[PDB]
Amino acid sequence: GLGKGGAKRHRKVLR
Amino acid sequence: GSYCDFCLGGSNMNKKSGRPEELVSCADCGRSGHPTCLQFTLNMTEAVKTYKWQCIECKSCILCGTSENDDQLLFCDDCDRGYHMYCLNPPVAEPPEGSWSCHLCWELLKEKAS
Ligand SMILES: [Zn+2]
Ligand SMILES: [Zn+2]
Ligand SMILES: [Zn+2]
Ligand SMILES: [Zn+2]
Repeated sequence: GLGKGGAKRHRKVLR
Repeated sequence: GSYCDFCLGGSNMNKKSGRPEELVSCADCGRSGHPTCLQFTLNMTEAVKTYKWQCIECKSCILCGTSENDDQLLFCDDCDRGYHMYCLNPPVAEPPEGSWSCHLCWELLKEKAS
């Protein structure tokens, strides 16, 4: 539920 | 050649682990990533190892193949196959913003189990 993100993963967030 | 987009080493040389591995090379542009670095799994790593995978920047809906409404695209982190939640067989609303296993892995799942 948090936006910490252990890495990045796909999903592509603007470039 | 290539390298993980996290350490920039290679599929036989980890930059942050000093040991060999096996990145994920995109079948569109050609950028790679360490599966362990992408938080990938065995099915994903294995899957993406043999097939396209395509980095997220070149992503697309295996269903559509246009990556248009990627805001709905579902990145099966078990092979990478992207499906707009409303493209799937048993569509979802949002939930698979990370996990998810697409139909390929799933049917393989149902088959795997016993
Ligand atoms: Zn790495
Ligand atoms: Zn790419
Ligand atoms: Zn689609
Ligand atoms: Zn899958």
